[PDB]
Amino acid sequence: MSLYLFMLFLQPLSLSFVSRSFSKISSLMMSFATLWSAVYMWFTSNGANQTFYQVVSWGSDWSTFGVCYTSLYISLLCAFIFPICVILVQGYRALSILICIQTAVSLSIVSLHMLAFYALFESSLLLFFILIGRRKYGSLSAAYNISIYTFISALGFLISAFWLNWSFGSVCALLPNEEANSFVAFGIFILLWVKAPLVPFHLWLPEAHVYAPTAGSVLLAGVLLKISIVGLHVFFLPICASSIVKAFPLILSICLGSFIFSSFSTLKQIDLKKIVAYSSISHMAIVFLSSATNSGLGIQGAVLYCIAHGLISPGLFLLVGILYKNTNTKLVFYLRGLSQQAPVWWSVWVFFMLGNLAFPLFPNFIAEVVCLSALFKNHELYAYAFIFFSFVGTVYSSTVLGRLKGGVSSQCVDASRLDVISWNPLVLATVVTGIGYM
Amino acid sequence: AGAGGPVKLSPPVDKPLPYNYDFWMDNGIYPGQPIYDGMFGSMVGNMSLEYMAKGWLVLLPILSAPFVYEHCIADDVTRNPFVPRQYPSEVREFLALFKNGFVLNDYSQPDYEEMKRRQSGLLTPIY
Amino acid sequence: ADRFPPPKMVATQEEMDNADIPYKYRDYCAHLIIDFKECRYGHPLTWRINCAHELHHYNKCSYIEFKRRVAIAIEEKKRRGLM
Amino acid sequence: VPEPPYAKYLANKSHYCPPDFHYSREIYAPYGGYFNDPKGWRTNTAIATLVMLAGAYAVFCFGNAREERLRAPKGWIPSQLWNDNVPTPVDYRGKVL
Amino acid sequence: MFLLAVYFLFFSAIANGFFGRYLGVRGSQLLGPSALFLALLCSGTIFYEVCIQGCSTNIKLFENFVYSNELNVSASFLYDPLAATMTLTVVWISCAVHAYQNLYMRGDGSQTLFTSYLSAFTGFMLILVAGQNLVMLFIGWEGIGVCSYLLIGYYGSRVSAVKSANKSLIVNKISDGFLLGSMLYLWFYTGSFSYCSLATFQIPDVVSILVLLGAIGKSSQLFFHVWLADAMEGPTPVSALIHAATLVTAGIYVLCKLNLHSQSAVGILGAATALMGGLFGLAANDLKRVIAFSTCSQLGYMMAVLSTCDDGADFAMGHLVSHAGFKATLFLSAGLSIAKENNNFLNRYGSRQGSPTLSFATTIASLNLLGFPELGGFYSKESILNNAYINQGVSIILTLATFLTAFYTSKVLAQLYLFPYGNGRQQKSFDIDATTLICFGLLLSEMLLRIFTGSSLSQNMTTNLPAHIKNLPFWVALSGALSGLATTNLFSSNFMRFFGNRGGFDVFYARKCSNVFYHNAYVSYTLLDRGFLKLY
Amino acid sequence: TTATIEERRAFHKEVLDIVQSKLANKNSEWARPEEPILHNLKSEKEEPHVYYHNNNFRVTRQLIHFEKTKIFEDELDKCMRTHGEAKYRKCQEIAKRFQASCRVASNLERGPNARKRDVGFIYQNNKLRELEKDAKELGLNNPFPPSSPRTTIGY
Ligand SMILES: CCCCCCCCCCCCCCCCCC(=O)OC[C@H](COP(=O)([O-])OCC(O)COP(=O)([O-])OC[C@@H](COC(=O)CCCCCCCCCCCCCCCCC)OC(=O)CCCCCCCCCCCCCCCCC)OC(=O)CCCCCCCCCCCCCCCCC
Ligand SMILES: CCCCCCCCCCCCCCCCCC(=O)O[C@@H](COC(=O)CCCCCCCCCCCCCCC)COP(=O)(O)OCC[N+](C)(C)C
Ligand SMILES: CCCCCCCCCCCCCCCCCC(=O)O[C@@H](COC(=O)CCCCCCCCCCCCCCC)COP(=O)(O)OCC[N+](C)(C)C
Ligand SMILES: CCCCCCCCCCCCCCCCCCCC(=O)O[C@H](COC(=O)CCCCCCCCCCCCCC)COP(=O)(O)OCCN
Ligand SMILES: CCCCCCCCCCCCCCCCCCCC(=O)O[C@H](COC(=O)CCCCCCCCCCCCCC)COP(=O)(O)OCCN
Ligand SMILES: CCCCCCCCCCCCCCCCCCCC(=O)O[C@H](COC(=O)CCCCCCCCCCCCCC)COP(=O)(O)OCCN
Repeated sequence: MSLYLFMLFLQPLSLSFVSRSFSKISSLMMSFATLWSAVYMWFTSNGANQTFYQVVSWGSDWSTFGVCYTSLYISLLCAFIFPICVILVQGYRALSILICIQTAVSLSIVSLHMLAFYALFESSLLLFFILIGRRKYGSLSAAYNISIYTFISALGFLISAFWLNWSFGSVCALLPNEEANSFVAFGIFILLWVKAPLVPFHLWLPEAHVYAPTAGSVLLAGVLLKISIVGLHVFFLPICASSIVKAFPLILSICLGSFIFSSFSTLKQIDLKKIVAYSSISHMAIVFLSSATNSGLGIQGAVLYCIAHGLISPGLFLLVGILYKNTNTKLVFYLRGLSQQAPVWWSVWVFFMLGNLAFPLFPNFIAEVVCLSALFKNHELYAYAFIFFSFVGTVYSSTVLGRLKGGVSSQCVDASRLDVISWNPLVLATVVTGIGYM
Repeated sequence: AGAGGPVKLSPPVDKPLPYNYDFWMDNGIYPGQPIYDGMFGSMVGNMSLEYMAKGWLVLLPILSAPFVYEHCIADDVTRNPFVPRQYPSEVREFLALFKNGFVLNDYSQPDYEEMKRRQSGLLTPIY
Repeated sequence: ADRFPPPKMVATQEEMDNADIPYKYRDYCAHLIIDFKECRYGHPLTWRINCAHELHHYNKCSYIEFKRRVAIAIEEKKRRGLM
Repeated sequence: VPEPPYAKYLANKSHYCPPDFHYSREIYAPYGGYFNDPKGWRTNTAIATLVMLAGAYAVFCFGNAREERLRAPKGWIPSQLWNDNVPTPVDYRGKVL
Repeated sequence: MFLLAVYFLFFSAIANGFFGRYLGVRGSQLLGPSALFLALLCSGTIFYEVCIQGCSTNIKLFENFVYSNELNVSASFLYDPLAATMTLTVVWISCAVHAYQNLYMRGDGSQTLFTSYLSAFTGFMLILVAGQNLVMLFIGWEGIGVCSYLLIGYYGSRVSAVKSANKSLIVNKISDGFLLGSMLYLWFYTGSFSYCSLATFQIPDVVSILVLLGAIGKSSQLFFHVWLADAMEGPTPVSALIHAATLVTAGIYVLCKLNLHSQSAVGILGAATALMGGLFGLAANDLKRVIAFSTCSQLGYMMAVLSTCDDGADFAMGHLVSHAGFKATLFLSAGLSIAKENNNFLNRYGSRQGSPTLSFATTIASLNLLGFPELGGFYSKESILNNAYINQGVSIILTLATFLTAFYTSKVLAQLYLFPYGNGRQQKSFDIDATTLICFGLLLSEMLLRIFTGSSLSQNMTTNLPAHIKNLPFWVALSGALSGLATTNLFSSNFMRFFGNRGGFDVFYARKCSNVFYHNAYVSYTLLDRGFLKLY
Repeated sequence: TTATIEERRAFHKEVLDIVQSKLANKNSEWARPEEPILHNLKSEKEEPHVYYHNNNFRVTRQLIHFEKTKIFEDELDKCMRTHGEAKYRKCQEIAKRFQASCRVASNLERGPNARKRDVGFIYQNNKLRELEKDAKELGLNNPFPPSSPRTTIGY
């Protein structure tokens, strides 16, 4: 734990002292060192400590950090996926912004103080405004959307944290507190409602992903959406369980509506990135509902599905980025003959799309099975609703694949050595998780 | 020759596109097709949905006539000239348990009423 | 049903289990189905020619049971007054 | 059009390729090209067959260790020659063999 | 020994589809058939050990495949009599199809990838059949679904093939969704996914409906048969595998493995699918389409027989195994005819000098379909028709389907051979190698062995029926065959047109269901997220 | 049942003593307790030490239950595979025990919103028995099936 936190603080620090020409090499080595430190944290985490594997405090309640099941999986996912983002990004400015965003996100996951959690997650607010609104390839609209949505949700969460700190006297997760207040529950909930895109607060995500760089999109879908599940498991369910049980019919309505409307909206998309973004929104609904059931099957299923998404969505966003670099287009209508012209890109694309559809040899299948079982534990109709509407994902994915698969094309647009190197870890991880090493 | 056959290339778009042009599938070969055949444009055989419905209206009664008699008009006693297969008591009691079994229609049995109520079981789990 | 009483069951539970006879086939003809089954499996491809005595005997017993079932049906129908 | 310099490195059209059919020879696919027939195929196939037999041996070992027969076969089964966990056959009547 | 077959097929898939650059076209023409021959030897051993000698075996590969809280499933294979019989049939047909593909696919650029997909397809079918738990069956069900998507759409530059693959994928998604719901119901109230503990004497109707809805997808029954006819876009070897064994049979296999079906529904749905499929096949003018509609009709017969009696499951599986051989033969022969004539239309076929083996194999497969006495198809079909007499409704419809089946089958045989030559005066030829002759030898061997060995234990057991009622299927078949040879008109042009349009199920889906789907998508996106909730 | 503040503070002091006794000797199995800390608190959250210890005990118990269920399933599968066609009569007991284990594991910590897992349809069968008894005694006509002897392989 201490090694992981130290490496996390060293990665932004290293950039200040690098030669400005060695920046990319140093950043890659630091990312790998952070991954190795995360593996060490996993090694030093004994299952015998059932509640929290490790807790460290550095002199205050704010500096209380600790790892649990959700935290451990998300932290390992962030450390696994960061090297890919690093190699995909060029320039000191871009590296600095990305490394600061990563440090803030990775510190947020392990934080056990609500106020510290807020301080670390929302520090990366201007950096995303600047990243999504970059000079030539960025959109100011998307930056404004994401920034305003984040500020409003996090401010509500902050108000709830202030009330809990005033009333109980502490806001640390390790101190058992329960609250029946509905205003405070709503304040904590609104952050989760926005961060994990749920209809009608999902509009910020697609704009940000489309106008973000591939490293940014990969980080966003891979781990930024997951930060909601850490807040739910660590900062919402322990204190506001009563309000989740009181509002379960409403929670279920909003989650199922998000899943349905997002699936239908994905059908009208002509941009590959927008298709992947709306697929993520649809997938987040099952995770949110499963965790809200407050059952063992649901919490485990939600975390597992989150890992599966955090392994499948970065792959699709990476392949889309590679294709866009080769062709300078994201319109499905312009891209044809990709099967014949890019047999190697096509194979990986088909594999990842099969993963997104929750086929058996993919992590998504196991995760979905567990989440559906949790819903069936609640009610049979709850499970049936989700299972039936899954066909809509098939229709859009099939239509996209069919449009891309065949036609006439005069351009050989296949992946280079660098592109295969970038996806190989993701492919291997997907396969390993698919075979049951979740 | 299966491979290398000539094909006609679809002309490049030269006019403003309709908003719902995503309903058309064009790979670059000349004969493009709707996303679902028959949704619009030429219909196979020049047969509308109304024609198909009128056909099904003519056909449905003739097809349903055999099934309606036995299922509704006929009764267990009159459906067949024999009783269901007779089994020893130990075998019969176990076989009667199966809701989808064939021994539940034995009117001769003194447990007919219970077996008939078992066959018409619960629509959904009570718990 | 009472007028036409069931025949005696030659096959015991132990024999039917030992011959792996499903429950559905335990219908007063199980001994003959055991004979036929053992012969059919003993001759995998030549059973149609070789194993004909056992099939004949089973079919005869089945015929007698079918006649009993029809008799029971007629008796029940007469009791209810339909015929 | 004057073929590019790299075209010397690329392979020719195979015997099975129809003469009219034109394909780009630069494209790489893991499953192979349009008509394949590479030189050295006979050796590659022999290596493949050897890897197949070795994997079959490993699979056979694994299966034999994990094949659990809990009910006696009606008659002699081929598995007895190679696997020692087969219960002694009992016939339909019940007699042990 | 039991694992070996699956290993051989998956190896042949990985080798041809990942190492085809090294192996070559010839290397796939060796490794494919060699692996399939080895798998046939293993499947034969399995069949002898399990079916003939009653020795079921369970092989647990690993435990805790899914281990979340109470929910626990393991990757285990139980070879029961149903599994052994299906394994044998599947591997025999796949070995024949692999031998067939050596010459048929020589004119196709990716012969290595085709062989790889065929072997992976066979492997997933063996996983589905041999699974010991519902999760393993789902793994096989999805694997065959994906392999069908990758094989029907093999010709990507044809919009019809890609649409046919999308259609298959969507229909199979709806079906596997109903299956997943049923498996969740069964796990929740029985505690396990294993078929041994899955047994429930009384099941709520919901589970029965969900199981049936799941099964009707792969086994194309009414309302879910749209994809089968379209699946003709794919190459002929794919059609033989899907129709004869891999896809259509899975639904029946699921229904027979877990007897949760309801008698009232299965009988009506089956008899309806039999009649409709026969009527659709009457109108059809493509050789490959007629054999698909024939497959639909036969599936209707198998589904219908489950309702009639307790032995219906045995009768259905017996028909399934008998049907796979002759139907595979019909598809392979149709493909060879198409290849030799460069034509897909029945009008342009005619008498022409050919190979004796192919013409005989076509005649014998057609006779098995027709119901010619003392043939494997005859015994498996009479077992169904004779036992269906008790259900008056099912019997009448099934006899009418027998008539229509005979009529189209006889018409097709007359058109392909007896009729004078109908194609143009142009040079066309397809020379058959010894590999094709071996493939037809294998199919004929299966057909012959089926007569000697039989399909069900209760096949020749007496059905206590009057002689006139027992021999009626034969008279109806003969009458249909005679009417088909005369090429007489049976229906008015209005009905012939209706049957050519396949009942207009797809026209209904396009005009109403697809329009509603895209209007829901328009309201969800254009009107709302990008309309009401989008800033100027 | 009322808890006075004096009693609450007394229990708090006792809990602190229990913590001090646990702290005196190192234990690698501290978070896998074999016995719960008994209490009469209205809310377990009041005493944090009791809450965490009891939660760890509950997790330990649930893990044990899950493994027991897996063992029961293994004996049921072996029994089913050994008997053959006599499985229905001979494996009724093992199946009954396995289903009981499944219910105990699932029901103990189902959650606030989860329904009881009716493995074996015992609750449905009981409800149908009560409905039948009431209809028969009151002279009503029952629109539901009568209770079944066996509804599953075991229960
Ligand atoms: C003892 C033994 C020695 C061992 C060493 C140990 C010592 C420990 C620490 C010592 C390390 C040196 C500290 C660095 C100081 C200068 C850093 C800097 O200027 O940044 C850019 C600078 C790059 O310089 P440059 O490329 O040459 O061009 C800059 C030009 O001057 C102007 O260029 P421009 O005009 O084009 O501007 C473009 C701008 C685009 O415009 C923007 O985006 C503006 C956005 C506003 C701020 C960003 C808001 C979000 C920032 C979040 C904080 C990041 C960490 C996240 C972790 C969460 C923490 C809660 O983009 C950027 O500038 C970079 C984007 C990301 C960097 C933002 C992070 C810097 C925050 C504040 C810097 C400190 C200044 C203090 C001033 C002191 C006296 C003046 O340095 C970097 O390499 C990246 C930043 C490194 C961050 C570490 C600094 C700590 C801040 C974290 C706060 C935690 C509290 C502090 C405690 C720290 C430990 C005790
Ligand atoms: C660009 C790629 C080119 C190279 C291609 C690579 C080819 C890959 C070959 C495919 C692998 C197929 C093997 C599947 C089995 C997975 C192996 C495995 O997981 O090892 C098991 C051991 O089990 C085995 O070895 C299985 C035997 C493999 C071979 C046996 C027959 C081969 C036929 C394939 C059919 C497998 C069906 C399984 C479906 C789930 C680990 O044992 P445990 O200690 O119990 O692990 C815990 C379980 N869990 C993973 C869930 C955490
Ligand atoms: C279960 C135990 C063992 C598991 C083995 C599974 C069998 C082999 C699995 C190999 C990897 C699985 C997925 C491979 C990547 C997916 C892409 C693919 O399969 O095909 C690629 C390309 O194929 C490859 O290069 C790799 C394939 C090698 C082996 C594939 C065997 C079939 C795949 C099995 C299905 C996966 C199961 C997933 C769900 C159960 C695209 O092909 P097409 O879209 O048809 O276009 C090709 C061009 N043409 C138009 C001419 C057809
Ligand atoms: C007691 C009080 C009684 C109630 C009184 C309420 C009175 C008003 C309350 C509204 C407070 C919401 C604050 C957001 C205002 C909407 C955004 C401003 C619109 C806008 O044009 O912003 C542009 C881009 O913003 C964007 O692109 C953002 C798009 C819209 C943001 C969506 C808002 C976040 C989600 C809303 C609610 C979520 C949960 C609520 C609990 C930038 O404009 P410019 O820089 O060019 O300036 C040039 C001047 N025109
Ligand atoms: C119309 C559908 C509702 C949309 C929400 C759908 C799903 C949201 C569920 C979130 C789960 C936990 C949140 C707890 C309650 C929030 C909404 C529950 C529904 C609700 O409004 O109930 C009200 C009580 O809640 C309250 O009194 C508080 C309402 C929320 C306050 C709104 C903004 C608060 C922001 C405060 C920021 C932080 C403050 C911290 C000090 C009135 O119901 P009732 O019981 O009176 O029944 C009388 C009817 N006959
Ligand atoms: C053996 C088992 C049964 C298998 C299939 C049985 C199907 C029987 C259902 C058809 C019989 C009743 C039809 C309703 C009566 C309508 C009579 C005339 C129809 C009519 O005037 O309008 C049509 C409405 O479509 C319609 O008629 C659609 C109504 C159909 C109800 C949904 C049932 C599923 C149908 C699936 C196959 C049926 C294919 C043909 C219906 C065409 O409307 P339009 O497009 O011209 O309007 C213009 C666009 N503004």
